[PDB]
Amino acid sequence: VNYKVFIYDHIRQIAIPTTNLNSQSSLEDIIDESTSCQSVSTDGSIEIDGLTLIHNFLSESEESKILNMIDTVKWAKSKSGRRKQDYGPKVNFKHKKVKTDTFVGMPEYADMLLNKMSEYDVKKLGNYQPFEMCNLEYEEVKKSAIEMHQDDMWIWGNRLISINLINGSVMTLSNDNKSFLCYVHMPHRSLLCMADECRYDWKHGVLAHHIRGRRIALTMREAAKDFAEGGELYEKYGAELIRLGNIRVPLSKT
Repeated sequence: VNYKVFIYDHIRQIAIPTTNLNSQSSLEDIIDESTSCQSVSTDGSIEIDGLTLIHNFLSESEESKILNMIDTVKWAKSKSGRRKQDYGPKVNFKHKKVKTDTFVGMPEYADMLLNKMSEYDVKKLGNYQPFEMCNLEYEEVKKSAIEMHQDDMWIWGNRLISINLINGSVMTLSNDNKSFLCYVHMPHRSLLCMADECRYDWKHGVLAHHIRGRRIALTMREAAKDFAEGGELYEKYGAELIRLGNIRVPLSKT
């Protein structure tokens, strides 16, 4: 609460400070601020490192094909009212232990999604090797939410990709040391990449009140430098994870 609040201007990729917004601010006010911020001046602006939001990343046709494949696959129970579908290794983060027995491969839609990411930006989202692609489902009735946190950096890489599917939401990012809080409004069919400062310096979260109806987030993760070639864990675990990630599970009826 005792922190500066900023709203993200996608057009200029800068965060503009506001006293109108607050910790408990409603989703509607944040969407309203996102439109109002473009008018506001650059004074107090911060630049987020590695935060990229792509509007209209997925066409309605592309979303529909992916959603039919996702809903055809079974949904698994998760903490925080969320539900999860995982296409990645099972890892004990505490003991640094990885099991690849349950990893049969990446989902079929990954090939289409990855190619599109490279077409927009080979530098920003290209050269991506998938390690875990997890689809997470949030329902307002279940008050689904993800608590504020920074994802593991041991096996997961710098770039974190979330695509909002059935509906959009607001990402809450907190830099506790500098006492700065930013709200990023993620619209329907939007890709958010959190990396660099957002991945480590900032923490990522989605609040329960920012969830309206049902939303599915197509989370994608990449190989950590250690698991990749030139790393200690590549031979023991990484090489298999790269091959298994290359494999594509058939999820579409033709």
